[PDB]
Amino acid sequence: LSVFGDRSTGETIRSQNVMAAASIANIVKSSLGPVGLDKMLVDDIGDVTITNDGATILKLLEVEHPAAKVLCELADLQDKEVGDGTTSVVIIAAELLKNADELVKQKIHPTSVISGYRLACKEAVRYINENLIVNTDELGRDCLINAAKTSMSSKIIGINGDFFANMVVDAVLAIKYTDIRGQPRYPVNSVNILKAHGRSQMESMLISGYALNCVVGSQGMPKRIVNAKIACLDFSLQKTKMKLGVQVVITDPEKLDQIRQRESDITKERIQKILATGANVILTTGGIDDMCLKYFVEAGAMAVRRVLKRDLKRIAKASGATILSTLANLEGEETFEAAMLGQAEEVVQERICDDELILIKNTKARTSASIILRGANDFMCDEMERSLHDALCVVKRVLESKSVVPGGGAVEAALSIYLENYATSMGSREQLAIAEFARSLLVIPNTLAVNAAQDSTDLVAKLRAFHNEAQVNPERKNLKWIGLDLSNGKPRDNKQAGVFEPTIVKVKSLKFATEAAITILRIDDLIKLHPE
Amino acid sequence: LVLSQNTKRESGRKVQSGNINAAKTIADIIRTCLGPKSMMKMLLDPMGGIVMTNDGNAILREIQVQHPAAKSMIEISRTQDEEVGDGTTSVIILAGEMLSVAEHFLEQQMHPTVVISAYRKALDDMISTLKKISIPVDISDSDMMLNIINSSITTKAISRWSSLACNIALDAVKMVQFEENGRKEIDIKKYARVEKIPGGIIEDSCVLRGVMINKDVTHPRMRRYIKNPRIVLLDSSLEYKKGESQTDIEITREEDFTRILQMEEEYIQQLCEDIIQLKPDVVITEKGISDLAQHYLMRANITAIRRVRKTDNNRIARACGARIVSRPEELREDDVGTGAGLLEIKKIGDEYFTFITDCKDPKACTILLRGASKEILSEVERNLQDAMQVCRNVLLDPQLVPGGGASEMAVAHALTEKSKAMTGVEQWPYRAVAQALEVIPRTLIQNCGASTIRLLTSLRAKHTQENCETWGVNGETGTLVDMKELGIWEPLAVKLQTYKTAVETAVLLLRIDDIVSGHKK
Amino acid sequence: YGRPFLIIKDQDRKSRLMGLEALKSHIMAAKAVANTMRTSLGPNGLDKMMVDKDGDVTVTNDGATILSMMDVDHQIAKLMVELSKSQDDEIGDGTTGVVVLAGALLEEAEQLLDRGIHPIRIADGYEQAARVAIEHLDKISDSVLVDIKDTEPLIQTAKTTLGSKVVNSCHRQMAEIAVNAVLTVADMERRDVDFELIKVEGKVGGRLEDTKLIKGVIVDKDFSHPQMPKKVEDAKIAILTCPFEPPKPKTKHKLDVTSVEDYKALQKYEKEKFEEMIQQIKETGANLAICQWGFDDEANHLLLQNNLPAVRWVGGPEIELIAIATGGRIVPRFSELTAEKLGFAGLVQEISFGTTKDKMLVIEQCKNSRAVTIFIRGGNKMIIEEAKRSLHDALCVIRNLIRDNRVVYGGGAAEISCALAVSQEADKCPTLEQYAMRAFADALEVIPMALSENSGMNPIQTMTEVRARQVKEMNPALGIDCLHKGTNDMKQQHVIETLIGKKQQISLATQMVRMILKIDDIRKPGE
Repeated sequence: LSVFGDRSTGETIRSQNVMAAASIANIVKSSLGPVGLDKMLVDDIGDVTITNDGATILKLLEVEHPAAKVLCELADLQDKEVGDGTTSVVIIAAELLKNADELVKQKIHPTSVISGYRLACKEAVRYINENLIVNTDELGRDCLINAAKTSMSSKIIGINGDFFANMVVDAVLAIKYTDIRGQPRYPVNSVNILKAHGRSQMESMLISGYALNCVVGSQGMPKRIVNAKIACLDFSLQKTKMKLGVQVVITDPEKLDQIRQRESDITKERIQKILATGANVILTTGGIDDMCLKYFVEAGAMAVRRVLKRDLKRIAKASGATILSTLANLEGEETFEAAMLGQAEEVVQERICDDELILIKNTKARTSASIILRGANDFMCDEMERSLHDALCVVKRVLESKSVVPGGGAVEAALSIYLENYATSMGSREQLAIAEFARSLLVIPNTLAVNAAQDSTDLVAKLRAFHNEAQVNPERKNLKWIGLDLSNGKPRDNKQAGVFEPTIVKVKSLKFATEAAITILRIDDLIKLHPE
Repeated sequence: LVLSQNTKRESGRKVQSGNINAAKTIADIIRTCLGPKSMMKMLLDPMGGIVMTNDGNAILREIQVQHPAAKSMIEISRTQDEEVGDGTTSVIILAGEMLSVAEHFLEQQMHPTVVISAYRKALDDMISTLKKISIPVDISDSDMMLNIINSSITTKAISRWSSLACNIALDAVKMVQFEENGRKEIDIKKYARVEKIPGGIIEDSCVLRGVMINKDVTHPRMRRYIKNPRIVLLDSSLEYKKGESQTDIEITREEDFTRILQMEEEYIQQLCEDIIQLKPDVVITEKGISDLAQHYLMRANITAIRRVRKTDNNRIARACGARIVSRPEELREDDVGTGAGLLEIKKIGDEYFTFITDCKDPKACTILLRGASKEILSEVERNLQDAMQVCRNVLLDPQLVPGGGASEMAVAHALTEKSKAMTGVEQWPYRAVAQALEVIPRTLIQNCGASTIRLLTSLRAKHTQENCETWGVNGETGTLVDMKELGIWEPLAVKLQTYKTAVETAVLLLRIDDIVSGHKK
Repeated sequence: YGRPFLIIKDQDRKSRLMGLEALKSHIMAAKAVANTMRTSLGPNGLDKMMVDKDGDVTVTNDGATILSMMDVDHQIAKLMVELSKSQDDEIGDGTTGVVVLAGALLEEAEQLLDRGIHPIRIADGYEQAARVAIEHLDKISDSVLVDIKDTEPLIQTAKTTLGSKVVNSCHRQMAEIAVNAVLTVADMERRDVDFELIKVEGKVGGRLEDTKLIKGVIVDKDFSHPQMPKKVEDAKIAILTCPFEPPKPKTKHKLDVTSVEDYKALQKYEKEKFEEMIQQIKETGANLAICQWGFDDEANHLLLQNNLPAVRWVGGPEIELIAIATGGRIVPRFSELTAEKLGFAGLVQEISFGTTKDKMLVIEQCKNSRAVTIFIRGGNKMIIEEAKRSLHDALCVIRNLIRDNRVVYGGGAAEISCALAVSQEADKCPTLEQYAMRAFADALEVIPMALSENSGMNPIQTMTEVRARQVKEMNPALGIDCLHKGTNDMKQQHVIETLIGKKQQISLATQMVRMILKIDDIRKPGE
């Protein structure tokens, strides 16, 4: 007996949670597969957002029911883990919820359901590693093209994918990085993507270097530098304060002038000391004073203020510059060293969409990559980067994991039967959960087909048969196959079609759905509290 | 209560229809607004003023909407309008009808995605087609530009002022090329300042070899007229400024208070003689002016003006080529205002104006607009704004196209040649775009007021002939007219971005299948 | 998909409770009613006072009345309310505890539910336990069929039935009052008796002892004319319906007088008719007349003019009570009445019962009369009202006894043996109905505990001893020494009760609790 709220128990909330889950599935059931149709949200005041990726969609959507947030929470981790499967993953879990409850919906003991569900998760991944195909023998770029262009489907850019992934693969292959001395890790988000409404994506260009959402400090200052004399300095440039509390009290007036004189000369010589090196390009997250601007033009150099730290951090990495919060030395004096310079063939600010942005070309020290987006509106651009944002992610994982999975949903197509027979292995009551787990798992092709608008069961049954056929006559080198299409509305060899997906996508997915399903199923009662 | 508690949702054909309807609405409210025979529209602003302009973008720029794809289309306008200036006189209108036929296959239960694919396939064929039937041209030949300039403005009210504006546009652009990029110099439309002053006439409005300041002399004695002025651009203020580091003073003997008083005065004097040391004639600052400094500048026979916008300042710097300074002691003779053919300060009528023209090689200048009223002139500059715009684009590309629907028909049958060569389901979408293209000249006839069907059919029938590609329609006669003699000629990139933008809308819109409101965040 | 939808209007305010939580909820409600009633049982019990919506009050011990007056809102309570109403008009008191039997059973029933035990079996076993109870009960039942003319088994039974009521002040008399009343009006040839033959008449005033049954009928009417003499010795009685006025044929009828002589004859007839019936009754030889309807003031005096008192505006039922008690008839006509139809009685006399009031009329009939009235006097209106119901109820059980002349000494001995009789079966029960047995048996145990608690003694120290004696001895005649008499032989204590009373009682209770167990879900409309 609780104030400010009742409670619901048993079937009521049990059923209620299912409705919550299914709704969320129905929220996004139309945004998946090479035929996925993007979603869009009028926010509240017209700042709308078209997007097909659920994690963004889920993140941007207000939610009140708990478990829905869990799925809403769940997807973002996968977003923090994969990037797509947002096409799939949440749909998986609630369906895994859907049939699971149905067994419970009669009497079935949930923890009994969990164990096989636990068994379901471990069984599949083990067999999937028995169904994996490795890419190393395959040409690197090709499957990189494939999975990317596979990832390119269901996106705004799927038509232009060959241009895109080709751009993409070069982008990532140029952002090679040596990790722990035992890994060649490739850092996500390292490449810079800037949105520039206007020309077509055909005209969207990859930057073999770095480009800046920046502009020239001084209209008098030059605009294009064919040289590599490049300095960065976190230290901002203003006529210096006393900077803590250091009061100025005057009893001899005759010196305020020189006091006032030196207040800028400190900055001045620092500039000249910087300029004595011959660095012609300076960048500063901190503010830049016009006095420096004037000398810089008189130095003819290049100055940037107010730049985000991450980019210049990337900048130092590629050009080989040394990031400098200030000038100093291991001895008290503030000196500057040319060795701290970064190098790159040419740095220009250029006007795209009547807007001059600064570019950095071909840093000798470390390869840099940026991608310029050209599109119709801001709406098209910022969504298309998200895909492009996800686009690299899988490639990283593909680069991270020399291992691939064929696309077009063969996975569960294989999975469904293998556990179905394996269901018989247990002999408990649990395999019913397995059968439904596999039965529920069949969700994907159906989701694809309805969005592709064909007879799914017949397709799926055909899919079932071929995979079932793939589980007869163990001479499977001439009987084990994989593949399915929607564009022609018929199965194929996505292995031949190149429709491939990174393994870990499904891997973590089935795990993550398992946990959530484990979470949500165990509930039997909710208690609400009205606010104070 | 489940999902978001008062956030609506919509899905499917209703949604897609809604966008199409919203799309169809967007074009038609403008379909009359294009052509040498176009209309001209006047608008009610939120804030009391009045705007009249034919350029659709501003019209759409002043449009408040709730339907999202409509708001999407709005942004689409300004992007190309930013990008190219005109053709927005057609840009959106092209899009919607493309959509308008695009829906015609939805009830064909055809998945748009494949219909998208043809749209992608269509574009490259268009792009390739246009390049084939583009026309390179010289850039030094001024008169051709003016025709091109006039052609691009023979849609706006400055039609009667074409000759001036064509000169007005041509000269202004011609003198803008920042050559410090080697042979890759760039012009900028942010230095070609436009100045609207009431009174006078279109004919009175003219291009000035330099910049204008809407200010007056700080002191009478300074000449309002000089043959060969020498100029200093003082970014800094000309007067004493507080010690930035919150300094404080404790005097003990009597004289110091007055003494320190003289010291700032001396500091003022200190600055001036540095300036006079370089024998300037002109003192310029974006800041205020010490009258005491102003005293010595008056003593120096050196004219001073204060509190100027930075934007103009650099143009002033760009005008006389000299470079701005904030450090008087560090002033450099390299930044003398040499190259100012004349300094003058005139009276428009209740306002002093600063005349600095006849630079040796001015790269910057402002245009003085003299017309009927600012809103009239505001329309004028918008016609200028595009007028300068395509010209620079021409200076990016020497390739020209016969627009006016002639190229369009050329594209259309080219695709028709493709479509019958392109068997499959996508064929019908492909020919659809070709047929969709045809509406723009159709508009012209509606804008002209002739037999659209008969004209267009004869038009299409005319352009089935391979020998002739320049057959278009005269705006006023509404008759089939080959373009070469008519002279309505267009830069390639203009129509490029047109088609380029046009398709991007559709696919963007074509993917839309659901509605969600109430983000409350 | 997930979005709101309407199945029933006012779906917001359609609340719904299902299953065990609802089950216990009803049990919680049930116990309240039980705890409401526990105090109301037995000679040491204490009765309740109800307040009417129109501001009236009522103090009573008859739980049927208590609940009938009770305004609950919980639905199951109303089921209990009518339940008692069903029991009362079925038997009578025992209602003093009828519901108390149910809920304690329900209270413990939940204990089985707390053991997760499904109601259906719980419905099952208790009924079997119920059948067990009765066949044990009637086996050990005594009988008053074996009795001679039943003068004072009934007196004891009446004495028993009145010890629960505040009229116990002189209840011995009222015990006699009823038994005479019932025996007079009983049809032994039928084993039934209509309560209509009984005329309850209670007028406030005087002492309780002033309550007096009247072998006759009393009339809440005075004399038709004030000068008519208050007493009448002989009882040649006339019973009339046709009021003493010109007859008027109730079909639309009217005369159309025209001439003088037309006026006169009717004017002449007008009086002439009155003399006729005045002659008519006089020739009948009756001594007293009585009319249901009106009189004419004229013939009334003329009726007084011949020393033939009559009564006007007499209510229906009573007139026949007059008729049958007199053995008399009811004639609608003057002509058709003859002396044979005339009523006769021993005495009729109006009574100025009130010190300051108008009066009453009594008929002290002296022959045999299948109808009879009881006159109640006492100090308070509600006290009259309590007496009437108490008196009314005492009649029924004797009527109930008329139907079955086999009874058991009351005082809690009866059912006590049953649970023991029940319990002995519970060992040969087999399964879970085995739990069901002791449950109800344990459930049955409460009634004596109600007694001794109302007796203020240790309930359990009492019954535990009580069982063991009825365990050690085989005599099922040891109840509760309610009035603190060291003898548990309630048979000698004469606290007795009809077999049916308990027999119907618990049997009634079982079926109700069966339904009580039977329901799980409720959808209550929001008010």
